[PDB]
Amino acid sequence: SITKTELDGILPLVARGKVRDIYEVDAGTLLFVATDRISAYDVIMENSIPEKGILLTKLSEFWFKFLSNDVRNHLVDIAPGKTIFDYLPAKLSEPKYKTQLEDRSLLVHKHKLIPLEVIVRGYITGSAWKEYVKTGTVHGLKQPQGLKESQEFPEPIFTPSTKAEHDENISPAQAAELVGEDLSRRVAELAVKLYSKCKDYAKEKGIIIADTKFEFGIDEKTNEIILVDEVLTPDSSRFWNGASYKVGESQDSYDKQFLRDWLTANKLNGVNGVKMPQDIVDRTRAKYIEAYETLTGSKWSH
Ligand SMILES: N[C@@H](CC(=O)O)C(=O)O
Ligand SMILES: N[C@@H](CC(=O)O)C(=O)O
Ligand SMILES: N[C@@H](CC(=O)O)C(=O)O
Repeated sequence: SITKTELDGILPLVARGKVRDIYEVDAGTLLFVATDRISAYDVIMENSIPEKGILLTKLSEFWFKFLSNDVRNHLVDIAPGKTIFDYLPAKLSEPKYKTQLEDRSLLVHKHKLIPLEVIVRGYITGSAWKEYVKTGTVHGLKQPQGLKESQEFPEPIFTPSTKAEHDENISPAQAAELVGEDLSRRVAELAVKLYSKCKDYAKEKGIIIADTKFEFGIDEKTNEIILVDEVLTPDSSRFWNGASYKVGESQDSYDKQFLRDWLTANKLNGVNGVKMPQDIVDRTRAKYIEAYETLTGSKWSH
């Protein structure tokens, strides 16, 4: 596994998030390195899931292509017969660095950020369900009465959040205050379009994507909106097994239930520095491979 990248200053670090290590390539370009780190109950595990970051990078490359005629993205075009390493300083091709970067890294253009977590919900679950049970609203938005847990909304809904800085669920009106009325409306409409297309596809493959979180940027030189993070993975979305879907109850987490159940059984939920046992690592890894193969139609290792 690649847990924490160590590039010895060859590129400056921009950020280390829960999963991605982000480096600055040059004035206009970033390198997004998806590590094998995994979180549960909003803490990072001590150890990693081998090749998780490769699988999730590739899954997202699949979705960018799937959506190529629907939305611009931040990827830098890599010329035919070249690799990312041709676009990086020579030292990063040395074995000690190439091993940390190969297959899990994306070269991306910097863009003007739109500072919103653009969540679209197709189904009522998570924090939305919690709110709804108490007050009959979702992100302050009035909902129909009688929704059951995990039920589909009449139409998928834009339900923005800030970024922590935990994240705060906000209304569309607040999003308009933050980023502008016109821009927020356009972001909302686009995100719902992208979500619906991908949710429908995934459902025919057997996975219900209950919700997903996008991040967008803008081209100030055209007003165009651009995806500025990778999309539609189990880290950015709530995946459920479609065959087992049943309203009125919670769904197993497609990706993380095995891990969550182990943590819960040991009173380790929310605890930092927790090493997952090998059987939990292996099974979680296998579940990422199954997600990847199911959604992309490609084979991981054959
Ligand atoms: N999605 C993770 C959230 C986290 O632990 O950061 C979970 O399934 O519990
Ligand atoms: N590759 C373009 C985006 C696009 O092709 O739509 C860019 O990096 O800005
Ligand atoms: N109509 C918006 C502009 C935007 O789309 O950001 C406003 O100035 O509030």
